[PDB]
Amino acid sequence: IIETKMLMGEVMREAAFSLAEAKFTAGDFSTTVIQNVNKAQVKIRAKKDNVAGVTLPVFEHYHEGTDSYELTGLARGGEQLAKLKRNYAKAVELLVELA
Amino acid sequence: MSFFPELYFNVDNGYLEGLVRGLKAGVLSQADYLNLVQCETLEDLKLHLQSTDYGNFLANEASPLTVSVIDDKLKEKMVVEFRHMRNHAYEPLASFLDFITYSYMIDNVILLITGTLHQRSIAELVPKCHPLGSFEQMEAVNIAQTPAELYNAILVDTPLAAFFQDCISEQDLDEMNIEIIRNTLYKAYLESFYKFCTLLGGTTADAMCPILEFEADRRAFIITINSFGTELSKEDRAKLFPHCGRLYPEGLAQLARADDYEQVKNVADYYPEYKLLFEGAGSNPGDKTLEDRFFEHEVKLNKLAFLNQFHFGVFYAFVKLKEQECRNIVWIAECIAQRHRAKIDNYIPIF
Amino acid sequence: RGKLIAVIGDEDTVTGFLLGGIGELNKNRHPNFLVVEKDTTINEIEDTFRQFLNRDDIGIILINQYIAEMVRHALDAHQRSIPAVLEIPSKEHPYDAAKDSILRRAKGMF
Repeated sequence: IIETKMLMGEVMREAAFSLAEAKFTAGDFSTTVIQNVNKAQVKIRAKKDNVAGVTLPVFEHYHEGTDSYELTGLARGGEQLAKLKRNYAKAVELLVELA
Repeated sequence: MSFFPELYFNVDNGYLEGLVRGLKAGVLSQADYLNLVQCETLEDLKLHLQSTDYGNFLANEASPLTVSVIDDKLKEKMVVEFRHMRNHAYEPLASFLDFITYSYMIDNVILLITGTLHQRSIAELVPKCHPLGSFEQMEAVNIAQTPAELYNAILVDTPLAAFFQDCISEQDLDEMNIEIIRNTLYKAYLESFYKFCTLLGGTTADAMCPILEFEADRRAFIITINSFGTELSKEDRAKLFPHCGRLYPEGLAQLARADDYEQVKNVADYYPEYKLLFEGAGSNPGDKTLEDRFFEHEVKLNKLAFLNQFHFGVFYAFVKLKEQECRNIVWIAECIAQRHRAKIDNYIPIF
Repeated sequence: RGKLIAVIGDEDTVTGFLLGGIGELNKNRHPNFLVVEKDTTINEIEDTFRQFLNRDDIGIILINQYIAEMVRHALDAHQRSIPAVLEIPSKEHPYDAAKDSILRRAKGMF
C-alpha cells in the first residue's frame, strides 16, 4: 500500500496537469458537467477473501455500459477531454485497488 | 459606401477608432513574453506584470495567489473595458456590439436552461453567468420550475427570440439535448450575422467575410471530427453544418458521409492553405495539434484585419485577440503552479 | 453495480472525477458530492460528512489534504472499516506522507 500510494501521488500530479491543459484549450466548461450529472457508469462491489481463517473485504470495479458526457463540447473540441476521461478511469482503477 | 467610404464612417466613429487602437497599443510583445517566462513564482509574475498596463491592479487584493483571482480579474478588466467602449456607440456599431453580447448570451441561455429540468432557482445560477452576457433584464427570475413560462421569458426579453421563433419548439426543448440545440442556435446566429454584414457592404464586408467564412469552416471540421466517436446519425451531422462555408455548394455532404479520418483528410486536402494546416498537424506525442493550428490561423487573420482601418472589423478583432491574451496569461500562471517546464513555449505568440 | 464513489473536494478534482464517470442522484435527489470553495462553512461540511457516513451506498470517500486537516478530529474519531477513507493531493497542497489516519493506525512502521 505504501508503494501504491507513492505511485498514486505522481499519477495525480500529471493527471491534474493534463486537466489544466484541457481547461486551457476548452475554456470554462466545469459548470456544465457539474449541472449535467444524471447517472454513473463506474460502480463497485464487495467480495470476500479469507486467508488463514480470517476474512477481509475486497473491492472490484464494474464498467456499466453507459455515458452522459460522451459528446460534451462537440463543436469546439473534445479530444483532450477524452484523454482526461481515460486518465481518470485508470486513476479510478488504481484508487479502488488501493482502497 | 459603394466604393466611397470615409464619407460617414470617420465622421461618426473617429473617436471610437482611436480608443480601439489605443487599447490595441497596450497589447503585449514578445519581449514581455521573454520577461514573464522567467518568473518561477506568482509573486514574480505580478511583479513583472507591474511593468505592463496591468500594473498596480494586482496589488491591494488577494493575499494568497491562485489561478482563479487572475482569471476573473482579467475577465473583469475585459468586461469593464468593453462596456466603456460600447456604451458611447452609434447605431451601426450598436448592431455589432449587440452581436458581441449575443455571441455569449447564447452560452448564458445554455446555462439558464436545464434549471427547470433539475428544479433550480435563478439567483444561484446568476453568479455563474458570463459577465458580457449579463443582460441586466427583469422577469428573468421566479421561473417556478416551469418550462412554458421559460419559453415566454426568453421570448419576451431576449432578441434571440428571433431564432427561437422558428428553430426551436417546446418539444425540442424538453426532448432534444442541449448540445445540438446550442449548435443550431450558433449556426443560425452566425448566418444572421453574415446576412447583416452583407447588408452593410463596402470595405467592412471585405474585412469581415474571411473571418466568418473560416469560422464556419472550422466549426464544420470540428463537428465532423468529433462526430466519429458518438452514435449520432449522419443526417444530424448534415443539419449541424452551417450554410455559409465554402464547402456548402459541395463537399460538406462529402464530409458528412465520410466516416473515416483519412477520408476527412482527403476532402480537406482540396484547398491549399487547408492542406498546409492539416499536413502541419502531425498529431503525434511531441508536436502541437489541429486546434492549435486553427488558433494561429484565427490570430493571423485578425492581424490582417487590424492592418485595415476604415472598417468595424477593428471593433471585433482586438476582442478575440485580447481573449487569447488573457488565456495566455492564465496559461503562464498555470505553468508556474505546476512547475512543468517542457511546455512553457507552448503559447501563441500574438505580438 | 450499485455502489458509487463519493468525492468532496475543490472544483478541479470533482470536475475530473465526474468526468471519470462517478455521480448519481438518488430517488430523493441528493448528490453524492459537495463542492468546496472559500465561502464553505465548517458546520455544513462536517454535517454533510456525517450524512455521507450514515449513507449505505458509498463505500469509498476521497478527501484532499486541507479539507481532511480542517475536519481531522472527525476522521480520527472514525474507527470503522467498510466506509473506507483515502487521501488525495491538491494543486497548492503537495501531498506529505506524515499526515494520514491509516498511518496512525500503524504508527511507527515507517
